[PDB]
Amino acid sequence: QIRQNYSTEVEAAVNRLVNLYLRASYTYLSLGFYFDRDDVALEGVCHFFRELAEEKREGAERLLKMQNQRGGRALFQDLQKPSQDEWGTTLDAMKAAIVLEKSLNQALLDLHALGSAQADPHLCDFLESHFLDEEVKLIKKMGDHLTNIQRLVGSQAGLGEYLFERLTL
Amino acid sequence: QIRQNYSTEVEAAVNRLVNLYLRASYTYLSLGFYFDRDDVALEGVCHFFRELAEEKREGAERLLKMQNQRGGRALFQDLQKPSQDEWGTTLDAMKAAIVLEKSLNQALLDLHALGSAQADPHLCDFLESHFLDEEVKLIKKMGDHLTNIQRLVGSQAGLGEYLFERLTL
Amino acid sequence: QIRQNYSTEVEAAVNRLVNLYLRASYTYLSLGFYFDRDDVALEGVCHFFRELAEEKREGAERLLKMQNQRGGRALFQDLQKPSQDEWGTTLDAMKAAIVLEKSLNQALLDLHALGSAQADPHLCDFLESHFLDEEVKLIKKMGDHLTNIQRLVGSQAGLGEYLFERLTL
Amino acid sequence: QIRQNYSTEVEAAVNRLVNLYLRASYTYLSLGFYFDRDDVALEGVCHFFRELAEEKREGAERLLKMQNQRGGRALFQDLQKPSQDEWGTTLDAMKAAIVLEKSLNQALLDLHALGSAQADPHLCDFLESHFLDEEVKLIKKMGDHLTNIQRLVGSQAGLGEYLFERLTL
Ligand SMILES: [Fe+3]
Ligand SMILES: [Fe+3]
Ligand SMILES: [Fe+3]
Ligand SMILES: [Fe+3]
Ligand SMILES: [Fe+3]
Ligand SMILES: [Fe+3]
Ligand SMILES: [Fe+3]
Ligand SMILES: [Fe+3]
Ligand SMILES: [Fe+3]
Ligand SMILES: [Fe+3]
Ligand SMILES: [Fe+3]
Ligand SMILES: [Fe+3]
Ligand SMILES: [Fe+3]
Ligand SMILES: [Fe+3]
Ligand SMILES: [Fe+3]
Ligand SMILES: [Fe+3]
Ligand SMILES: [Fe+3]
Ligand SMILES: [Fe+3]
Ligand SMILES: [Fe+3]
Ligand SMILES: [Fe+3]
Ligand SMILES: [Fe+3]
Ligand SMILES: [Fe+3]
Ligand SMILES: [Fe+3]
Ligand SMILES: [Fe+3]
Ligand SMILES: [Fe+3]
Ligand SMILES: [Fe+3]
Ligand SMILES: [Fe+3]
Ligand SMILES: [Fe+3]
Ligand SMILES: [Fe+3]
Ligand SMILES: [Fe+3]
Ligand SMILES: [Fe+3]
Ligand SMILES: [Fe+3]
Ligand SMILES: [Fe+3]
Ligand SMILES: [Fe+3]
Ligand SMILES: [Fe+3]
Ligand SMILES: [Fe+3]
Ligand SMILES: [Fe+3]
Ligand SMILES: [Fe+3]
Ligand SMILES: [Fe+3]
Ligand SMILES: [Fe+3]
Ligand SMILES: [Fe+3]
Ligand SMILES: [Fe+3]
Ligand SMILES: [Fe+3]
Ligand SMILES: [Fe+3]
Ligand SMILES: [Fe+3]
Ligand SMILES: [Fe+3]
Ligand SMILES: [Fe+3]
Ligand SMILES: [Fe+3]
Ligand SMILES: [Fe+3]
Ligand SMILES: [Fe+3]
Ligand SMILES: [Fe+3]
Ligand SMILES: [Fe+3]
Ligand SMILES: [Fe+3]
Ligand SMILES: [Fe+3]
Ligand SMILES: [Fe+3]
Ligand SMILES: [Fe+3]
Ligand SMILES: [Fe+3]
Ligand SMILES: [O]
Ligand SMILES: [O]
Ligand SMILES: [O]
Ligand SMILES: [O]
Ligand SMILES: [O]
Ligand SMILES: [O]
Ligand SMILES: [O]
Ligand SMILES: [O]
Ligand SMILES: [O]
Ligand SMILES: [O]
Ligand SMILES: [O]
Ligand SMILES: [O]
Ligand SMILES: [O]
Ligand SMILES: [O]
Ligand SMILES: [O]
Ligand SMILES: [O]
Repeated sequence: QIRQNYSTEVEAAVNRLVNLYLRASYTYLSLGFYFDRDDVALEGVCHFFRELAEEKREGAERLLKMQNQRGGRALFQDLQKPSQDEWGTTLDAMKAAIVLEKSLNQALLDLHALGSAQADPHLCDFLESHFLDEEVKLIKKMGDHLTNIQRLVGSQAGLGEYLFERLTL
Repeated sequence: QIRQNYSTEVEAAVNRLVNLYLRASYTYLSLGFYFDRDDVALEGVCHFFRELAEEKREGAERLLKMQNQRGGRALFQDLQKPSQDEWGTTLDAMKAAIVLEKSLNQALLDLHALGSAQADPHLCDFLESHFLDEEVKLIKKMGDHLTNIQRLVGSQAGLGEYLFERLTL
Repeated sequence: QIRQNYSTEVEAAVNRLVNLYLRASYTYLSLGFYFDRDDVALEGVCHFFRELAEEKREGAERLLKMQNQRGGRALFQDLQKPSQDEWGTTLDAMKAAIVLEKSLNQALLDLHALGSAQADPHLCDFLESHFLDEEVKLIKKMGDHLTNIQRLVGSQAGLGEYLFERLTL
Repeated sequence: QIRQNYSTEVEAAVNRLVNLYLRASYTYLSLGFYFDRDDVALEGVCHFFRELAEEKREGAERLLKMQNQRGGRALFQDLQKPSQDEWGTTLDAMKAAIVLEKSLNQALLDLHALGSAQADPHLCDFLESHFLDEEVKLIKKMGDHLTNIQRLVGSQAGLGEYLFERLTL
């Protein structure tokens, strides 16, 4: 058929990466609606996490498209529900979001390493152009938010959270 | 004449609901001008309650229009003055506004229940399309405001009230 | 808080309905990418199921928004993977899609019935306006497709599938 | 001069790759004019292969430009005539086109592997951005066409070929 220089190991890892992205998307949808509760009511934080949900979903779809293009076979698994039902403060949420992005990034780097080992340049390029740079920029942005949240919730935690949501997000 | 499947019980309840809406409107006009006093001076809160006064007045007029369309007879009663002359802080005001909206909502649901009992689908539809959804959205919005006010007036009550009026309203 | 006339039974059912919609969306994403395989290659069928994936996701998000507005608490569960990994012919796929939509519709009607029992008109209206009509139109459309597929794959199954994808989808 | 980190092995391989691309272009020009014969008369297939002829020629010219930029020396060889004078059916032609693209892709991957061995990142990047992704997409597209042709020429080969040329190409 069309399949060429595309190892079963890469195929399998691509499928696992699809699962991680759809799970991240699901986590971010839960984060977003949490911040939209009447007893939380931080619209800007809700909007930030809903954007991220969409981004992660796009990520998965690009992976799935790439899987088809290489002649791999997509295989879907159960999507585990997010690790929490309530996400605490903006501070807690942004910490959990960075932890999540780091673990996506690590999976991207593992796939890239596998790609190199197998001499699969097309895999490596595709991750490079579409995933690795974006993750880096996103993680930088989240780190910056985290610094600003922390500096604001020194004293006057409630005031700090409100001001962050209003003037940054 | 035109009157068809429109019970005297519904007619009476519609008239009482008109009275509740005009009273709410009157309450909100008093809330608005309170916040416009030189010793209160929270323009954004004044503007929020003046919008609500207009909305409640529209509500009443739609009810009165519906009463005519069904061939009921409008009957006006005295409008009781608002329960307070001074409304305290933004926090106090938003609490009183939610209490008021809840009691409008309860009257809307009672009318709907009566409408069902009497097999009056047109009444039920009219409340559905024009009143029940709006009340839900409005009460959600007021709950959100209340959360933000409370989080801001933890410490530094005056600063918190100012920031809310400036950055939310 | 804001919660008013919103029973724990309705809250629970809304959460289950969110799960069904996200599962449908996941099924449709798997259907779409299946038809985009190089050994299936029916772009119009891929595009039809990818539209449906997006629609089901929107459905879930509206439900989640409604849950917040009523003061319910969203709770996420694990999303079960689609019931199949390969979906056979366009005929097989459209049959499975109708079965799925019927089961969403049945859940919508069950929720509506619960809504009535609990005298929760806002729930009933929300399902009415946003879900019940769309499901009906969608199921009609899928039935129509099914008739056309069947009439085409009488003899010359491959020719019939190609012509359907090209001239209908 | 300008030449830096550009091995004679890479230079030689680039020259061979130019020859393969110009040969592919020549093959596609022969495929195109075949389908434009009065006794074949499949304009859409002619147009598809004439586009590919132009694409392969562009490919060669980019390679030759890159050779100059690195300070390599272009060397031209004889271009072998296409392996066939007549190309059979659309099915036969699309099979031969996929075989050809696979062999271009393999040469691109070999050059990339050489590029890595020699620590020549600029070579690797240039193939990545300009060649490897396009080949993958093209081979996917040709596989898809092949599936559709095959499904159509089950029974009624002539009808199937006509419909493919009219509704796909
Ligand atoms: Fe909102
Ligand atoms: Fe808003
Ligand atoms: Fe908004
Ligand atoms: Fe967006
Ligand atoms: Fe968006
Ligand atoms: Fe957006
Ligand atoms: Fe987008
Ligand atoms: Fe986006
Ligand atoms: Fe995006
Ligand atoms: Fe992006
Ligand atoms: Fe993007
Ligand atoms: Fe499979
Ligand atoms: Fe919880
Ligand atoms: Fe590379
Ligand atoms: Fe003023
Ligand atoms: Fe002013
Ligand atoms: Fe002004
Ligand atoms: Fe206005
Ligand atoms: Fe106005
Ligand atoms: Fe105005
Ligand atoms: Fe108005
Ligand atoms: Fe208005
Ligand atoms: Fe209005
Ligand atoms: Fe309105
Ligand atoms: Fe209006
Ligand atoms: Fe007084
Ligand atoms: Fe006074
Ligand atoms: Fe009804
Ligand atoms: Fe496509
Ligand atoms: Fe296409
Ligand atoms: Fe397309
Ligand atoms: Fe769409
Ligand atoms: Fe879309
Ligand atoms: Fe679209
Ligand atoms: Fe949409
Ligand atoms: Fe859509
Ligand atoms: Fe939509
Ligand atoms: Fe829709
Ligand atoms: Fe819509
Ligand atoms: Fe909860
Ligand atoms: Fe399978
Ligand atoms: Fe109803
Ligand atoms: Fe011509
Ligand atoms: Fe012509
Ligand atoms: Fe022409
Ligand atoms: Fe061209
Ligand atoms: Fe041209
Ligand atoms: Fe052209
Ligand atoms: Fe061109
Ligand atoms: Fe071109
Ligand atoms: Fe081109
Ligand atoms: Fe190109
Ligand atoms: Fe180009
Ligand atoms: Fe010959
Ligand atoms: Fe000849
Ligand atoms: Fe590289
Ligand atoms: Fe690279
Ligand atoms: O909002
Ligand atoms: O968005
Ligand atoms: O993106
Ligand atoms: O996006
Ligand atoms: O003002
Ligand atoms: O207004
Ligand atoms: O309104
Ligand atoms: O209004
Ligand atoms: O496509
Ligand atoms: O779409
Ligand atoms: O929709
Ligand atoms: O949509
Ligand atoms: O032509
Ligand atoms: O062209
Ligand atoms: O190109
Ligand atoms: O081109």
